[PDB]
Parts: sequence; C-alpha cells; structure tokens
Amino acid sequence: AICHDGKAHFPREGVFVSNGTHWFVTQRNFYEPQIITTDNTFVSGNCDVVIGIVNNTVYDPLQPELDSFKEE
Amino acid sequence: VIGIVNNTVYDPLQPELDSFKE
Amino acid sequence: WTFGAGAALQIPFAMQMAYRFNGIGVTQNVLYENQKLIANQFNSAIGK
Ligand SMILES: *[C@@H]1O[C@H](CO[C@@H]2O[C@@H](C)[C@@H](O)[C@@H](O)[C@@H]2O)[C@@H](O[C@@H]2O[C@H](CO)[C@@H](O[C@@H]3O[C@H](CO[C@H]4O[C@H](CO)[C@@H](O)[C@H](O)[C@@H]4O)[C@@H](O)[C@H](O[C@H]4O[C@H](CO)[C@@H](O)[C@H](O)[C@@H]4O)[C@@H]3O)[C@H](O)[C@H]2NC(C)=O)[C@H](O)[C@H]1NC(C)=O
Ligand SMILES: *[C@@H]1O[C@H](CO[C@@H]2O[C@@H](C)[C@@H](O)[C@@H](O)[C@@H]2O)[C@@H](O[C@@H]2O[C@H](CO)[C@@H](O[C@@H]3O[C@H](CO)[C@@H](O)[C@H](O[C@H]4O[C@H](CO)[C@@H](O)[C@H](O)[C@@H]4O)[C@@H]3O)[C@H](O)[C@H]2NC(C)=O)[C@H](O)[C@H]1NC(C)=O
Ligand SMILES: *[C@@H]1O[C@H](CO)[C@@H](O[C@@H]2O[C@H](CO)[C@@H](O[C@@H]3O[C@H](CO)[C@@H](O)[C@H](O)[C@@H]3O)[C@H](O)[C@H]2NC(C)=O)[C@H](O)[C@H]1NC(C)=O
Ligand SMILES: *[C@@H]1O[C@H](CO)[C@@H](O[C@@H]2O[C@H](CO)[C@@H](O)[C@H](O)[C@H]2NC(C)=O)[C@H](O)[C@H]1NC(C)=O
Repeated sequence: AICHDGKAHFPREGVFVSNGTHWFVTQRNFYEPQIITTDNTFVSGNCDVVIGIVNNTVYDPLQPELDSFKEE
Repeated sequence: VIGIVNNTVYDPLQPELDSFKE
Repeated sequence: WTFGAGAALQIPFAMQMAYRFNGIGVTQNVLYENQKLIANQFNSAIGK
C-alpha cells in the first residue's frame, strides 16, 4: 500500500512498483508504469494496520484544475 | 494505433466549473 | 501462478494472497488489514 496523508492507498487494479527512486502503479502482466494518482488507487483505513506500507505522495488530478479555477 | 478515428471527448468536469465562472 | 504460465516471477506472499482475494471477489484491503488473522487461521488449519 501507500501512505499519503495518514490514509492507506491501494491500487484499484495493478501493483505498486519502484525502480529505485520513485514509485509507480502498473498492470501485473505487463510493465507500463503510471503516476500514482487518486484514480489509480482507492483509500481504506489508516497507516497503522498494513504491514510493509511505504510513504509516497499520491498525486491529485483535480488539484491543478482547482489551482487554475482559483487563478482565473 | 491503426484505425484510430477523430472525435471530441466530452469532459464532465469542465462545464461544472465553467458554469460556475459566469 | 506465474510459474505455471511461464518463467517464475517472484512476488511477496502477502501480495499473492491479495491477488487471490481479488480473484474470489474480495477487496485486497481486507487481507492487508487482517493478515495476522488470516495467517493464524491458515496455520491452525494446517495443524488440524
Ligand atoms: C485526424 O485528423 C488528422 C488531420 O488533422 C489532424 O488531426 C485533427 C484531429 C486535428 O488535430 C488537426 O489539427 C490535425 O492536423 C488526420 O491525420 C493528419 O494528416 C494530416 C496531413 O494530411 C496532418 O496535418 C499536418 O499538418 C501540418 C501543418 O499543416 C500544413 O502542412 C501540411 C504538410 O503536409 C500541409 O499538408 C497542410 O495543408 C498545411 O499546409 C503538417 O506539418 C503535417 O505534415 C506532416 O506531418 C503529419 C503528421 O501527422 C503527417 O500526417 C503528414 O502527412 C506530413 O507528413 C500534416 O500535414 C496531421 O498532422 C495528421 N494528424 C494525425 C493525428 O495523424 C487523421 O487521420 C485523423 N484521424 C486520426 C488521427 O485518427
Ligand atoms: C524512476 O522513475 C522516476 C520517475 O520518472 C520516471 O522515469 C523517467 C526515466 C521517465 O520515464 C518518466 O516518464 C518516469 O515517470 C525518475 O525520477 C523522475 O524522472 C526524471 C528522472 O528519471 C527526473 O525528472 C525529470 O523527468 C522528466 C520525465 O521523465 C525528464 O524528461 C527530465 O529530464 C530532464 O532532461 C531532459 C533532457 O535534457 C529534458 O528534456 C527534461 O525536460 C528534463 O529537464 C527529468 O529527468 C526526476 O528524477 C524525477 N522527475 C519527475 C518524477 O518528474 C527516476 O529517475 C527513475 N529512477 C532512476 C534510478 O532513474
Ligand atoms: C511514514 O510517515 C509517518 C509519519 O511521518 C511515519 O510515522 C513516524 O512516527 C512519528 C509519528 O508522527 C513521527 O515522529 C516520531 O515521533 C515519535 C514519538 O514522539 C518519536 O519517537 C520518533 O523519533 C519520531 O520523531 C515520525 O516522524 C514519523 N515518520 C518516520 C518514522 O519516518 C512512518 O514511520 C513513515 N513510514 C515509512 C515507511 O516511511
Ligand atoms: C480497413 O479497410 C479499408 C478499405 O476497405 C482500408 O482503407 C483503404 O481503402 C482503399 C479503398 O480504395 C483500399 O484500396 C485499401 O486497400 C484500404 N487500405 C487497407 C490497408 O486495407 C483501411 O486501411 C482499413 N482501415 C481500418 C481498419 O481502420
């Protein structure tokens, strides 16, 4: 899983992988990395239960749209 | 891709905020 | 199950069980939250 803001994130379909420096979510049967966003993952519980969870920021696709909405 | 075709893809979020603009 | 379809691809057993749970139609968060209970139940069943 992934720890983002005290909330555990799990891949909707796929698996979390890391090349050594950054994290991605990719389909299990073919390596094509994708940025970990709220669309790739679903939230469940908090960070204190899962064994082996790792912190990493989870990108929010709606955040840039909100920023532009605020700007103009 | 082979056979891809040109078509507009409606974005539901855009009108929701665009109407708020006015 | 990867070794039965081709080259054996390693994967942590917890993640494999999560895949299996997804297979039977149960969200993987269930396993990732109850891992201790599932492991204890499996060990007890093997002992039985
Ligand atoms: C979807 O439409 C495509 C035609 O229109 C393009 O796609 C739509 C959706 C819009 O985004 C539009 O802005 C696009 O242009 C169609 O394939 C397309 O094939 C045409 C060529 O017939 C490509 O147009 C490119 O135009 C630029 C600039 O235009 C001037 O120069 C060209 C030079 O050929 C002249 O022919 C024009 O009359 C203008 O004077 C060119 O620089 C470019 O030349 C080369 O690069 C393209 C790159 O694709 C090649 O296809 C060309 O053959 C040349 O080698 C083009 O002429 C257009 O880029 C291209 N778009 C795509 C996505 O391939 C496509 O079949 C439609 N359906 C799909 C993609 O499923
Ligand atoms: C593990 O993966 C991360 C994330 O990036 C991923 O790998 C890249 C190689 C590429 O395929 C990405 O599409 C993919 O998501 C790597 O760290 C990030 O990516 C690169 C380094 O790989 C760095 O940031 C920038 O990433 C841009 C997109 O790849 C890249 O274009 C940038 O290159 C710079 O220079 C070129 C040439 O002059 C220029 O065109 C660019 O515009 C840019 O200035 C730059 O590398 C950071 O490391 C991370 N950036 C992010 C997430 O935005 C990571 O490198 C990789 N692990 C290892 C060991 O490499
Ligand atoms: C991922 O991030 C969380 C939160 O940052 C990590 O929890 C860690 O635990 C505490 C609680 O916030 C953070 O401070 C700690 O406080 C205790 C008690 O005062 C103190 O004894 C510790 O020395 C520490 O100061 C801690 O910063 C926080 N971050 C860590 C440990 O990196 C969680 O552990 C992180 N998990 C991973 C895999 O990175
Ligand atoms: C699908 O088939 C059409 C033709 O039926 C292809 O378009 C071309 O159309 C001309 C008609 O004069 C034919 O002579 C060509 O043979 C056709 N090209 C090919 C490769 O068949 C078209 O390429 C195909 N396009 C798809 C599936 O998107």
